[PDB]
Amino acid sequence: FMPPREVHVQVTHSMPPQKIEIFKSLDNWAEENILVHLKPVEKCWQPQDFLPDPASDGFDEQVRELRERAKEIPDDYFVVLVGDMITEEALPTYQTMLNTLDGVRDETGASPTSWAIWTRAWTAEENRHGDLLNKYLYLSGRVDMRQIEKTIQYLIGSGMDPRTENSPYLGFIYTSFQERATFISHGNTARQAKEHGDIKLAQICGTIAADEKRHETAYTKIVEKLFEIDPDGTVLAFADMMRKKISMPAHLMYDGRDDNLFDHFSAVAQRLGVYTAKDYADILEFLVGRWKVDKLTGLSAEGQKAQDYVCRLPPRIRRLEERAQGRAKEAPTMPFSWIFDRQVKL
Amino acid sequence: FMPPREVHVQVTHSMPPQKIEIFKSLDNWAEENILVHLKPVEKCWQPQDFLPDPASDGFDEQVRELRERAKEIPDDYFVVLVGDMITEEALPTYQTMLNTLDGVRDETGASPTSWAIWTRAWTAEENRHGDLLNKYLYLSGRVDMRQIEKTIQYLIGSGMDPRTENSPYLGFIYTSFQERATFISHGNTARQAKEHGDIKLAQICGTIAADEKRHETAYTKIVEKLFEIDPDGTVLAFADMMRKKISMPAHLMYDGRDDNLFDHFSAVAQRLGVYTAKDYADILEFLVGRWKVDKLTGLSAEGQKAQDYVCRLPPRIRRLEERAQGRAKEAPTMPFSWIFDRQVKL
Ligand SMILES: [Sr+2]
Ligand SMILES: [Sr+2]
Ligand SMILES: [Sr+2]
Ligand SMILES: [Sr+2]
Repeated sequence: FMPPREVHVQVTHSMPPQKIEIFKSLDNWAEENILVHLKPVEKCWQPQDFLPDPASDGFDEQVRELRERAKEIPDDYFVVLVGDMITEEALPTYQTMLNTLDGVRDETGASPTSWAIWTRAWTAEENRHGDLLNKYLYLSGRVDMRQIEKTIQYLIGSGMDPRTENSPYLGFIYTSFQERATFISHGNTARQAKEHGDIKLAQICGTIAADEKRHETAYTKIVEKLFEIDPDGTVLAFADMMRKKISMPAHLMYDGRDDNLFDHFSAVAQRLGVYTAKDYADILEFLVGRWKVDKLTGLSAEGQKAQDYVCRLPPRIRRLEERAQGRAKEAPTMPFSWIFDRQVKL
Repeated sequence: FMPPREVHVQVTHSMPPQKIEIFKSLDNWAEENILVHLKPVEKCWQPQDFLPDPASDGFDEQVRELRERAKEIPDDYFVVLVGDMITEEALPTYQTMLNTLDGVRDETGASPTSWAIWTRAWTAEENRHGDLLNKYLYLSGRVDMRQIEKTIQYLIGSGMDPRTENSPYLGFIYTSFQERATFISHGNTARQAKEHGDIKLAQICGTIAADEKRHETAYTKIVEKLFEIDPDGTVLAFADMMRKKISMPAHLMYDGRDDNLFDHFSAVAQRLGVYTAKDYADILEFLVGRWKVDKLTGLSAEGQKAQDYVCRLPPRIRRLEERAQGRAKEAPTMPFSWIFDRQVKL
């Protein structure tokens, strides 16, 4: 029952180690510039806001209306939706995954630093995506809660290696990308829920999309500041992430029945257009467009090489990973334990 | 709407910094001696095992029997139960809280080290206490899910400072105690559930108690090994935790209506005997008895002082915090937001 590890060696602390001060200093800055994309807790939605209300006479019809509506949502949609849920539910991983980042560490789990206060606060805002999506799935009864929960144990136990190497540079570039990635996914799970006739589910995806949107604003804004304080090394770390490929935080997914779980899940995301290869390019393309890496000047010989790599990459990815729709045309039908070994088109 | 921080200054890295090697070396040891108190995922229970089964014709009666049964459980019990659930739900915090501990860090979120593999794996086993206890509360409809969810946002956003100061010594002593603490709580929530006539809920606490039991076995076993490799400093760190008081991982609890949430919750835990001050002493007493700190010899002048402090402390706590039951006799009735501003005896 051997789960997956990743196939790359360990790389810890791959950043000039004095540079903990670039971030030490930016403490006040971050307070004024990131700690505002915080909605105060008292103004945030919570999951209860979208699920049947168990302390109302309405509870019964609400659960029943829920389940009826979910019958009209097809099995493939559910696979994708479950994928997302599990990713989201693996949250403790990502709080650790920001807390490995060197300059912007929490040091005591309650550190008064601006970075930490943001970390705790971001985590807190993300942790309710889990609750909501899970309670929703549990109620629909369209999916096998027990396998889904196991996959989660299997995921949290193995974490992920997104190859940030404790670098606040690399990290904040990664999240920037990954956060937009999830917003696009959740955006389409939403649209599509709507088109299948279940607005309440759309609204659930809709809202979650909308949180990530806010986080991507924050995260792009830390990387943007670093393109001013260190144009050389920030392109250098951005070119570094792109060679490495951005591997989504759930690549180690294991249900105990499938060695290509992630691969297979992703095939379905792709087929339904929830998160295609196409989309992948646009995220990089947006990021080059947004960070104005395009317009940077005075770079070292190694910096100039990194720029023209990153800039003319989206065109390339678009094509070679075009011909991976011409692989979703005549693709096999295959079971997923998450839906009781029923079978969706891969 | 200002939440609580803690009233003690920051103390990071308070352990002789070469000692990362004592733990680097103990890697093989830990593999043979801690990574066995791991139940392989495929053999673990998941939350679905204890809740109504939504993809079964049974679903409806099972939810209905659940809620009927929870009407027979009183409001005070639920406050305590909720306390626990929120504590458990704040999980991401504790993964971070082990990952600050110096010698035994995860360094990339997927570190092949034995300590890390145990950390991820412990985390994974604990994260289902959340799912389960939450789903159960949600279904009962006896409590206000939206406040409970907010408290959790308020908790995760502020973390905790249990005063371990990145010390694997201090940390592992702390968890050792705190893990026993939760086992005793969960134990009584269980017994009491049973006495109020709800076996299924008892079984839920029962199981969770049973996980913590295993974890305390593991954690006591790391501290016991340190009483062999460093008798001096491990008593010194144990006497250090006891002067500091062991402040449970939810002390910063905030619902947005109550500045003494934690105090007040705790009052109720106490009143029902779910986790008293009495209990507190027994955990220390058990720990002195189990670690044989009693029988240690050849300590420095500072070590000998630390021993006789820790040894004759349980007697003391027992008495002075005896007369805090004669404060639960004629105590006020007061509302909790978690139960719709209904009123339990504090
Ligand atoms: Sr959760
Ligand atoms: Sr099932
Ligand atoms: Sr029902
Ligand atoms: Sr409500």
